[PDB]
Amino acid sequence: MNTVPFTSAPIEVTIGIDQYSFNVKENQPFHGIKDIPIGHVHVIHFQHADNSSMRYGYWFDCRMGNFYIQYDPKDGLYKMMEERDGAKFENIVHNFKERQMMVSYPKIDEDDTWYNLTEFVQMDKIRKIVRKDENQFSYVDSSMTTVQENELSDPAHSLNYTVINFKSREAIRPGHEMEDFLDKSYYLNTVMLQGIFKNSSNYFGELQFAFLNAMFFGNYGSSLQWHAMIELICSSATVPKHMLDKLDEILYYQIKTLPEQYSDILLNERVWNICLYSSFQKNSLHNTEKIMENKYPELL
Amino acid sequence: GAMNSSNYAELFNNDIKLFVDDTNVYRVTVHKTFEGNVATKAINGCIFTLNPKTGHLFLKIIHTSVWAGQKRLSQLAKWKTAEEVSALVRSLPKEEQPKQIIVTRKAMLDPLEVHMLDFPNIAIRPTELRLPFSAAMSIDKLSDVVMKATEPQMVLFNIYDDWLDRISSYTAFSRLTLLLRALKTNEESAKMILLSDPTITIKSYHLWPSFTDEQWITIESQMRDLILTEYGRKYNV
Ligand SMILES: CC(C)Oc1ccc([C@@H](C)N)cc1
Repeated sequence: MNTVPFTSAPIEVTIGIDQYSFNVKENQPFHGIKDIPIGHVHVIHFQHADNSSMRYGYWFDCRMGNFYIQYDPKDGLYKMMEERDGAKFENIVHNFKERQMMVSYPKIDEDDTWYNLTEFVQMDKIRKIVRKDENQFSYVDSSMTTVQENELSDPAHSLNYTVINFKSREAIRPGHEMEDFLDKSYYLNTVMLQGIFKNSSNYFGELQFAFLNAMFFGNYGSSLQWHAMIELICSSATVPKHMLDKLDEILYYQIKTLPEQYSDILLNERVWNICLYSSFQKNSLHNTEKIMENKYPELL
Repeated sequence: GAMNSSNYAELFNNDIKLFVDDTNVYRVTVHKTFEGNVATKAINGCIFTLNPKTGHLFLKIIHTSVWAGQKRLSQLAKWKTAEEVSALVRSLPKEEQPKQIIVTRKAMLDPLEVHMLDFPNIAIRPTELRLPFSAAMSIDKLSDVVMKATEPQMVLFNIYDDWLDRISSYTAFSRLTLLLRALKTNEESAKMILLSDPTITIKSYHLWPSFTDEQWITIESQMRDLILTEYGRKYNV
């Protein structure tokens, strides 16, 4: 198990760590989060009590370095930093653990929710969507725009998701206009899977990362990307059988984890009704269709 | 965006534009089979592609052989239309290519947009006008060339005859839309109006009769009365 210590908590804030969120009071004694499961990426995120504008946070993997949080009173946010002095870090963490100044991430002999939400997400691919090569961790917030969003303004603060556009020359072979528009299989399998992502694991990784940024930060461009990647699969008549089965599991856990009160803004009626009821794969998402119907029968 | 009554003079400015109507592309007769089921038989159709400023009509005849062995023909027909319009644009010299294409039915937007990806600067627009171009097949010379076709064929017409020698495009388009609306509402009576007087003929190189300015006023008034009449007969007014 690993740890993300905090220098302090000078301002009142709601802190998220993966799917858990909790509160710390202004100048309430607090030195961070222990017992973080090794082997997964993680996200630690923040919403200030005094200005709920801007949710922001950091994707990280404790295997890649020793990371801590420190409030910056000039830039007014909690910043992640890497400590290169390994013995200094262990000793700080030991003092905080002895004094019981760190909240415990849940252990639980049963849960797989975080694994299921991050199964294909790797830090290395995150760092290529979020370009800041001097840090081993990646910052995302509510307001960051995507490359495709910018085509339609600061490039260094952008989410470089793979651009998907169904009415584009990349998507449509000359001479196969109707074929390729009505059946996106060549765009999915040749252009995206073989060409760009190389395999379905990397595709699912970006899909999962896009969902998590939409959910945790209310990042609108990430929500667009998540829906586009779902639509591209459901709108293909020819999809490898293992991809369809895995997609059903992925979306099931994403729909299970979504706050019921955020569904109005986080779910696109058109895409979901088309995917569950009209598309080629309308009969291939049994688990997802069942949870959607029992939890959000209104949208449909 | 969409074309409507508020931006109607835009049709007659100096930016080349074409209307595309796909109504008559896929045409069928529905009949009974020996077993008492219902079947369709296709007949030749046409794409109606019209420059409203000049009157130039690019009538692409759609021969029934296009549909042989194909499924979902009403969907195919939209993509075939878009394929043929794109082929027409590519065949035109650059300075003759349109800057906008206005489709009369919104279901043509995506097929045409996809076929015209190579032309990012040509705007594809819907319209909220209810234009009566489906009645093009009530014009005898257009109907005749479509039905006689034995192969795909493009035939070029000026749908305004020589009217632009005496009237503006705005007025010519209004006359055309009135004639076509009348032919659409009561074809028999409209044709009776147009041919009542045997001393008014259709020139070999024209589509409509050679009416003098005063006879056109008479004709146009008779067409308006017809449309209002049928609107009465229809709604009991
Ligand atoms: C010093 C101690 C670890 O501080 C905290 C304990 C619990 C909480 C949340 C979970 N109610 C926040 C801070």
